[PDB]
Amino acid sequence: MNIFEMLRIDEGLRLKIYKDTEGYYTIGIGHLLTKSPSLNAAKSELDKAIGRNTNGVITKDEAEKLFNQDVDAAVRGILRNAKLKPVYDSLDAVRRAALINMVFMMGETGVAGFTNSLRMLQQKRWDEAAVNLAKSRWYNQTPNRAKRVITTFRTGTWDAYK
Ligand SMILES: [Cl-]
Repeated sequence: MNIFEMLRIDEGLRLKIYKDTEGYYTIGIGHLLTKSPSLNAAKSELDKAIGRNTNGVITKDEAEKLFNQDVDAAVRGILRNAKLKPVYDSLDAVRRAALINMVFMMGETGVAGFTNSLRMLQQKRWDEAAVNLAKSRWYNQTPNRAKRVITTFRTGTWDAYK
């Protein structure tokens, strides 16, 4: 298992524009297009992202291209953030993936707000971190996914995903 597989599992693949859990326009493997309620606006963002007139539909290759970009940007985002980098640096390979997952989903800013959790992860206080991460809107709104990521942080294994 690896980060790509993990997120493919968590986000699924949709080749037509759809609304995510928050009701926002998205496509492919969890690629958010816009927070705007306008479908046209979404269609617009899509064409710009893909480079062609899509009419709201893309191919598997186009979706994976977006995915590659999105994973790369998240890693790079972590590495550039003062609050995140040190945490990431301190962790093992599996747990790093967990951190990437969260950032992909919520943005670096969002993740940087889990100060307490971050500190706990940095101290390798697994169980405490897991409990703290659960006290969040994130967990309450998307419990299944949140549980998998949390288990990953708690155990340092891919069990949640097998
Ligand atoms: Cl979920």
